[PDB]
This record gives sequence, structure tokens and C-alpha cells, in this order.
Amino acid sequence: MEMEKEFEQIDKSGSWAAIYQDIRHEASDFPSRVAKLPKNKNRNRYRDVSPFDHSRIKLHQEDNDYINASLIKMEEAQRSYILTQGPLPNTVGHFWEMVWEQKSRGVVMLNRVMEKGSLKCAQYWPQKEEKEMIFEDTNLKLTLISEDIKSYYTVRQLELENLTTQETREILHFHYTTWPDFGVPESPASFLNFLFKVRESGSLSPEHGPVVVHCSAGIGRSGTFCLADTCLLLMDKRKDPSSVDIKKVLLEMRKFRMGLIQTADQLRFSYLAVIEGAKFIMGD
Ligand SMILES: NNC(=S)NCCc1ccc(Cl)cc1
Repeated sequence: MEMEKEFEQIDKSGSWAAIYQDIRHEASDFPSRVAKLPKNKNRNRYRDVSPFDHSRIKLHQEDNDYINASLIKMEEAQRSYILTQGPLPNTVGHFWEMVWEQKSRGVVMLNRVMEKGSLKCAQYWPQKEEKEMIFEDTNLKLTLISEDIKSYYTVRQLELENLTTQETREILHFHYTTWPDFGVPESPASFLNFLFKVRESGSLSPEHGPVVVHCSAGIGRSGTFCLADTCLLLMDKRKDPSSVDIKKVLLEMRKFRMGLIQTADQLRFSYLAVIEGAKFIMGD
């Protein structure tokens, strides 16, 4: 059912809460036993947000291989995403180890370090060229190369160096800076512009490892980013773009990480972004 019509029908009937709860009821439940081991309590920002064992990213070390991060693999769209929490003071080194090991080109950040007067994630990247960061636990060096500040987002060029082998790579940091402290944006225009800048970079393409995407918990804003991308790609690929069912794509993605899309307002915003983005995808 053409999603724009399904949209006006849910809006006129005011049933966003009822649709959202049906998704929560049908969603997959898989074990997260590694996440709940006592040695990992300080590796988790939230007690109720864990990666499933079957889809979790493993760090390449014999000691403790655990990070709060999941591989979302979309078979028909031919896209992969890593979704992760905002790094903690004791997981900043693990975060950059995962970027290195998975061969990612891009990091997508959808939150500010401080929101609502509290810390939502660690200051995990350098703010001045001349003041580089060293992570001694994972033997990595990170340098700020350049920064381009726009009204809705910032793009940064970083150098990550594996101090063990002296190999270096360029990482792009895409930072969406204007998501409001409460609710969702009124228009999806600046979010869609941001998604098209990430795509243009090559960060989402098969010649690199998966893009790393985060917010505070790595399920809400992060969920919106990957749901919109995948839905617009399927609308480009299929003979009938009106066959794309956003609720079915979201349940497929929830097989790989729990809780993706945290509120009925984030679900409505996801429909709005796909509907509006399609008026470029279909030829404009
Ligand atoms: N416009 N001229 C440039 S960018 N020269 C090279 C500087 C550089 C670039 C990328 C990385 Cl990862 C590290 C260092």
C-alpha cells in the first residue's frame, strides 16, 4: 500500500502509538548472554540495550572480545551497517580498534556530547590539529587533519594510525549537530541532505567495511538513519517502488539489533523522510 496514503490514514486516525506497539510485539527476541557477563558491566551504557550474540561485533583479541555493537546485514539492498552506543570513558580505545579491524571508511554521529545537561558520549576525537590522541590499551593514534562546519552538520578528516604496524588510514567523521534535545525534527530536509553527503563520500559503498553509526544508545536516531537509507535504495532497485513496506524492513533490521526506533514520533519521522526522499529517487 503506497506508504504516503498509509501515512495520511494513520495521521487522520491518530494511531501512531498502536502501529508502533504492534512492531514492539512482533520484534525478534534472541539471546545477549555475552553482554550480561559481569566482567562487561562497565562496557554497557544502558542495562536494557545489548547486542544479540548471533550478530555482535567481536574485537580481535584473546583477553575480552566484547563491544556493544551489532552488524545489520541487509541482503536484498546489498548494504551493511555497524550500529553501536556512544563510546564510554573506558571503551574509546575499543571503539577505534573496531573501526580499524572492520575496515570502515566513515563514522556517523547523530548526538552532541552533552544534551539535556548530561553527558551522552565521551569526547572520543581530537578538537585541535596540534593535540593528537593516543589510546594506549589498543595501540592506536588519532589526529585531526581538517574540519568543515556547516549549519546542520560538521565533516571532519581524521588520520588513524596502527602504532604496531605504522599503517595509516583516512576516516571521515560525519556529525549531525542539530537533532533537538526533545522530539524529532519538524522537517526531514536537513537529515536527508546529511544522508546524501554520507553516500557521496563512498563510506556506505562495498569497497569499504561497514559504516559505524551511533547516537547515545545506538538504536533510536541510529535506527532512523539505516531504515531511511535501506528503504530509498530498495525503491531505486525494484520494478514497483510502492511495494517497499517500511514496517517489514524495520522488523528485518530488528532481527540484528533490539529496539531500533525508540518512539512513535521516530517511526512517523522515518515515514516522512522516506516519502520526501523518494521525490528525488524518482527522477527529480
Ligand atoms: N589538501 N592537502 C592534503 S589533505 N594533504 C595531506 C594531509 C593528510 C590527509 C589525510 C590524512 Cl588521513 C592525513 C594527512
